[PDB]
Amino acid sequence: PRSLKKGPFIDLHLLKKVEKAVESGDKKPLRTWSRRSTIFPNMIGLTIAVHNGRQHVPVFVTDEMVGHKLGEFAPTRTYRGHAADKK
Amino acid sequence: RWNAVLKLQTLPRDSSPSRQRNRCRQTGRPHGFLRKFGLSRIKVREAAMRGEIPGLKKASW
Amino acid sequence: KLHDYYKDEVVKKLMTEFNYNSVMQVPRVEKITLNMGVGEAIADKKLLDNAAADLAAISGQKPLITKARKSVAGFKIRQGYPIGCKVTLRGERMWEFFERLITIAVPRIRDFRGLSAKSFDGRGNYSMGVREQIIFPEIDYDKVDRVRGLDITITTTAKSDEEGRALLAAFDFPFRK
Amino acid sequence: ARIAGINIPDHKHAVIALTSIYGVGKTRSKAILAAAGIAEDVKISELSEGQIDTLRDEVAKFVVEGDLRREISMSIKRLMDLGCYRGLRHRRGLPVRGQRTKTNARTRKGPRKPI
RNA sequence: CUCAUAAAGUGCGUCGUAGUCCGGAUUGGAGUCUGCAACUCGACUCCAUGAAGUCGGAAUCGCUAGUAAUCGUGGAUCAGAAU
Repeated sequence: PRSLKKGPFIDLHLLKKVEKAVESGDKKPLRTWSRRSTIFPNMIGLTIAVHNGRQHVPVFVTDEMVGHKLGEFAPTRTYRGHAADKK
Repeated sequence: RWNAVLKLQTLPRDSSPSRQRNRCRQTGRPHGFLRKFGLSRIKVREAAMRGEIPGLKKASW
Repeated sequence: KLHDYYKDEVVKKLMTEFNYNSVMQVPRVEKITLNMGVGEAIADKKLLDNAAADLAAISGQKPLITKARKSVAGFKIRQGYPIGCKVTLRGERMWEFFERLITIAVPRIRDFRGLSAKSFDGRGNYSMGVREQIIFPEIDYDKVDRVRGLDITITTTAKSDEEGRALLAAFDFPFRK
Repeated sequence: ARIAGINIPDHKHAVIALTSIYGVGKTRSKAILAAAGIAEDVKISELSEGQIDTLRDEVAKFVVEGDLRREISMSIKRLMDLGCYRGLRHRRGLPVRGQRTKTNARTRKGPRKPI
């Protein structure tokens, strides 16, 4: 089972500006380094780029995604899928 | 954050000087600040209990 | 009527463009087994009455009650209990009930879909799925208590998934992808 | 009478009777009877053939039965095939611990159970 | 000035004995609120689901009058788990 208590973690360097863009809708894709942060409402609809360690991948946050960390949608390793890699 | 705290910039954008807001000095929270101390409701309490705030004391019943 | 053209006309056509073989094997006669929906559980001593009293209106003759072979196994089964009740026979009858079944009354239910999922996978015995409320041109609208919903099967000796269902969509519609 | 997919509400009011449907409830029970113009204090055995007809066609346009249950199964299958703990929670056939559950865990499980 | 509507009560109408318009567990979906921030650790609202339970094996506990029993309400602690 996961863990939270009552201190959900949201890096302030990826929670304050994300609120800025909320001035009038949303803003084009952003880029954050700390994937430790957790996804929440406000971040919905926006496109945040997580750092896999090599580059920043565009992760379109959705209501269904709310709760999970940004790192969960940013795979570290890279497996080709040696085959027809269909579906 | 570092980008939102553009308040530090004395000269406001196209908006008149009225654009300048507040922002907490410790946490940097614009929600609920206390002009007198310039600190937010969350920092004023933490700073209060620590006793770092002079003259300030917890009200009793 | 519209049942003869199938098997003399529309059996060679469906064996020329995508087959290249002989004239038989695709598709014969042989009886078609019509099963019943498990009567057990539902209720107690009865329902066997509202049975064979509905399966005697759509076709001829009555169902026969038959027990199993007296041989106890690793299951709760006593000696002398009626289980099964199956009766299937043919000759030339199983031909008309593939006309008045899929032409009228459908479309004419109340909320029919149209798109069906891949029933079978590696055989012939297709499958099905119907609901309890059905509107038939051979059943009264107000006088029948307790609606009955029975499946529909078809026995075939095919070898490949394709080269099949290409004869089903030759009369029994619909079937979208 | 029969309305949607397999449902036989008998000897009850038009409202409570329809409440036995997986899809519609009290809120939907009132609105439907008001749109079709049917008395809510009338038993299902007192409803005419014309009233039930207008009741079936309208209540027809809705979501219910298997097709919906498969959507649920698929929803649980998608996060199950992925590396999501929630999906593993649905199985709960996974390790509850901190030692290995794969092997050497009979001290808590007991005699080996069939696969 | 507000929290307030007191509840049971009264008048009228509705429901039939079946696990039921009994009983609400559990679970799915959506949302509100407090809080910097509630995925193991919230409360609450709506929809859907709706289990066990049809009154209980050996012992044992509370009371003599507006009290028992029963019903609802406000308060202290306090941003918020008091049945």
